[PDB]
Amino acid sequence: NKIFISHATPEDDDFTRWLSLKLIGLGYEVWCDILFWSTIEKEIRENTCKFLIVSSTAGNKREGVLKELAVATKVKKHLQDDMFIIPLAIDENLSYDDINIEIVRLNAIDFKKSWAKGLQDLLDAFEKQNVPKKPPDHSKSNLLYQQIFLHDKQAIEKEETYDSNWFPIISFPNELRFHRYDWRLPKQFDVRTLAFPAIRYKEYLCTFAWEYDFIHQLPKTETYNGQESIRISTSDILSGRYDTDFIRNYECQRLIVQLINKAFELRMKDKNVREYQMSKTFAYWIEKGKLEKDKFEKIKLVGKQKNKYWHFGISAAGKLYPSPVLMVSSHIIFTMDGINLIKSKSIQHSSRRKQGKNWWNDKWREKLLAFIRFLSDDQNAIYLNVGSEEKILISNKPLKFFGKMSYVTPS
Amino acid sequence: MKELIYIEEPSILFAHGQKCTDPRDGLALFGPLNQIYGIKSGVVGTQKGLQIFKSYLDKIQKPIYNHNNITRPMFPGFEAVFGCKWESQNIVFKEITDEEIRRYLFNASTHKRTYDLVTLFNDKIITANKNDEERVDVWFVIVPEEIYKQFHDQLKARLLEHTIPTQILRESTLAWRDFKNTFGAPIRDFSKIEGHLAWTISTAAYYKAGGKPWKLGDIRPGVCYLGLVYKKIEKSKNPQNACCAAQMFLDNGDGTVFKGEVGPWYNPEKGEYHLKPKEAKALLTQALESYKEQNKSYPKEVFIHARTRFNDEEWNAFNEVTPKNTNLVGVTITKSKPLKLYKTEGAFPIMRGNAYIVDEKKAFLWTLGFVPKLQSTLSMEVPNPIFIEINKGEAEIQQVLKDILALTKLNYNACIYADGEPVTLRFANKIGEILTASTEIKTPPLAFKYYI
RNA sequence: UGAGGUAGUAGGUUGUAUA
DNA sequence: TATACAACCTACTACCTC
Ligand SMILES: [Mg+2]
Repeated sequence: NKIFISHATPEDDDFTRWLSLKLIGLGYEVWCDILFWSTIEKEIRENTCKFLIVSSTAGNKREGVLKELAVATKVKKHLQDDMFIIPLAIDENLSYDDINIEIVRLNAIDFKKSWAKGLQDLLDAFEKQNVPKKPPDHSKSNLLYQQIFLHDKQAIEKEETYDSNWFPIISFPNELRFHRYDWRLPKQFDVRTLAFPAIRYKEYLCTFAWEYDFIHQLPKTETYNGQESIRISTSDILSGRYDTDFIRNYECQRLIVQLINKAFELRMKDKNVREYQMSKTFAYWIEKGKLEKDKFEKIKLVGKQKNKYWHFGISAAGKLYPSPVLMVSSHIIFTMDGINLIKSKSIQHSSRRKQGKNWWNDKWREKLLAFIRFLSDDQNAIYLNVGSEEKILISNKPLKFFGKMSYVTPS
Repeated sequence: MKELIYIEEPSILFAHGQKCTDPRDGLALFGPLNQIYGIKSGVVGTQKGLQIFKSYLDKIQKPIYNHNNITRPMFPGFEAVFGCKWESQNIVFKEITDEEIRRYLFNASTHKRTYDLVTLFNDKIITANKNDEERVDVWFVIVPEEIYKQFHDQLKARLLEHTIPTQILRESTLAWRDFKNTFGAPIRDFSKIEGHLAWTISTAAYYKAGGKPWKLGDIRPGVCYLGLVYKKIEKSKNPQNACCAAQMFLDNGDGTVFKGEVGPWYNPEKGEYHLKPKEAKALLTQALESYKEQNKSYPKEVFIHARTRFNDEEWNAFNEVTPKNTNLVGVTITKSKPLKLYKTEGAFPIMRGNAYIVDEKKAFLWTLGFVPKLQSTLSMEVPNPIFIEINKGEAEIQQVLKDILALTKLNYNACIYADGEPVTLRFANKIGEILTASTEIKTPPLAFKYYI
């Protein structure tokens, strides 16, 4: 009550899977080498009902199909049935006059033009010759597809740890100050271009400091410290009810993140990195002369793209809702000589998209981590001198994630 | 260390009541759900366009193989897959002479050249539609190489005026080997992906001809799904902001309904990506009546999602028009918030389906990533996650995330594994793009065949 | 426009606090 | 009506295709 299909192993495979699953769907027990040597010879003799042979240029000379054909011919000469072998023509470069012996005298089915017509005529032939069947069970042709072809392609209960780019802030300055500094700061002076992070926010009581000593820029040194207001950076966050009529607790955090994003920008001006301008942010990259062999800790941060040189650059931005973090984003900045930037803005897009195609998870991870570690002064932190005595500290090690479902990596 | 939960991938229902995950793999084994007897085609292009189209339509009648049949499954052939007959002999042809094209594209203008070409093609199509006996289901506009170098949206809107399905096919797509250019290499070689092009074209043609490729099965009965997208019609006089919607509710039993909810409701302001009370009331009433006409009952929950926040001025109107015990939930789906998760060991990215729950109202869904079945990445470099927030209403975050994956699994325009955002938003954006270029269309059709 | 994705370049609105 | 700043919103172009 079986059906035997013979085919080449490396070629003429997809047709065999399609045909086998289609015939299983309608209720025809098929015995193919894909689904699962003496067993083959026993199934051709004592079990099979119709022996189908696939004809192709790749086939027609393979040893295994020829041996199976010979056994099938011997069984046919005993079973007294002239329709035991039904060739299927699934090629278009092999003539009908080049078919090997023992099958050359049998009319084929010509799956060449279209597979649906071949399947329809095959089913009509089976119905005409009274091949046994069971009611269509379309579930089984899905079950075997999942079991055999999708065995190794699933989700395993495997544990991995994921890195991130959210570098957290270990410690904050203790006090946020609200200095008055009336008539000692001209109404025309920009609060920017000043050595320390400051902004004129809130109804006077301006020049948000985090530290004193804006001297040699605004020489008045005639301030009564009593009028200055001081808040706690612990209640300014965590909704510690720092919300007052002076400033509510929502504006205060939006006010601190500004100081963080200014402190980063003014700290990077003191390192060995230069700057690049983007649409809405700044990017920092290392020159060619710095760093030995262009590699910091065995990770390369500058190389060559034909006549150009490529540099790795990062940006940053504060955030305070989940935890105080510093979101770092990666960039590639292209130059010409290695120290002189390219003033195109039209070829740098076409070079970024060219270079980023060979870079995957590993390269991005190592270059980002190496660039972050290059800036750090302390072993486990990087120093933002917001003040002459206080500072903001960001961790060298980004936040880590972990999961419980995963996959087996390809070889 | 923070733990990421996993959302099991949804399953789509093919013919015979069987489930699968990859449409390319489920259509071959089982096939589409409905029976359309055949697709009678129609071509509007040059005679060489007709030759190219007939050559391609004869080529796709037999199996086509990709380079990698695990990442990109092979194509059995149109009749083997869909059980239909889309032949290269029952083809209605309406010719466009090269003289007309040269006359209409020689110098003219830009907005005049595009308008003239659209008038020519639409005149041919509409004339063939109204005064002729032969029936054409899908019209295939074979666009020469010199025409595509704005036209597509105009064509689709001015045909939307008469509700005629259409499909634009440039000659470079179907004859990529001939258009060599460069120094001897094709501008876009399809040699390794020739089994994906056939899949996508065939599924688009089948859907646009009244066919139903697949359907969703794992979604909550009763609840609706509206997706609002705002487009800037401000390019013309009287700057405004048009809003478009799309509904995905389930039939009274064993069915899926996926249409549009249009009639775009404008906003006179400049940066106000929001809606007025009356327009919000009209939109909700129209959607609710659309659901009730089919299911003969009112919904149990309305699931509104968009790319923007919902203010308290529209939600009050929404609650004012909602009857009985129909709850409402507002969800906002941002796309490019900067959080990238790497893998500590390996050169392959994070698996798709991982969700990082920040708060009970926020989460980080991962739609792009590494698919074990395809053994490849759905994106390039390190994938970016979408951000899901339950803005207004009360609901569980995990149910919302499951629904987002379910919506992601419903792209009919292309035959792929999945997308990176719910398909309702994308189709609403397509509808808005089509309607912006039009000129005051009243009561547009609600079917995606005319737009997509 | 067979499709999907990744980036860059431009703008705009709100919310304070100033003019 | 205008300078500076965080937080969101859109709309184009241009290059890759695993
Ligand atoms: Mg389309």
